[PDB]
Amino acid sequence: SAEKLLQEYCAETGAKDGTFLVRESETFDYTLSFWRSGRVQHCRIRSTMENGVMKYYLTDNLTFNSIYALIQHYREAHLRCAEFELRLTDPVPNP
Amino acid sequence: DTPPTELHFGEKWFHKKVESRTSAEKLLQEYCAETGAKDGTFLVRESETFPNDYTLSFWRSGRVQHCRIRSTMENGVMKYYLTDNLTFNSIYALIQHYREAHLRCAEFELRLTDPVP
Repeated sequence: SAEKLLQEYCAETGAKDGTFLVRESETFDYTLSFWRSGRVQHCRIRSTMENGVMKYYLTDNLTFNSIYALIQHYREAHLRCAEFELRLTDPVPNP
Repeated sequence: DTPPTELHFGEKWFHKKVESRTSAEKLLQEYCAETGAKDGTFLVRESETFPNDYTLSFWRSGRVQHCRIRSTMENGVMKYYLTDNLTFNSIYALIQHYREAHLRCAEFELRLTDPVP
């Protein structure tokens, strides 16, 4: 899987954090995957209609006309992932 | 084995027994997958990668994220944090805070760099 492709390349390249690739969703959207401290992280890229025009985003308050524009922006500003920027809730009981 | 900064706090979510990232995800799946558990369901465990550090593992509809909780001494006082923007004197306080404010993990505090060829 793409998760593995990154694994290889990054581990076998000393690739710095931030090395990514964008893949098309499975049923819905695209998924962003990047190298970060030995692990491959990911975040869903969502889309919507903003006043009749198609947009993409990682977080609701900042949309883009395309995946290109979305990536380039997060190439100049640190990532934001609305998928995982949520509030903690219930604890898991026992180990 | 729980850190001294948590001695007087009730922490159902703290599991020093879960000694693996894989183990954490299974526990979360078993407990969350078909029980209707809310997103944000979590647990705290010792880091399997970084010494002295811990890891926050939570559930988000079929997904499990892991956020490193760094712990450093600052002027003779232990500080715990996800991002060095805000620190806490206990994991307890870090948890309660993120129960009222959206998470902001360090694994996302960076810019994308190069696309794999």
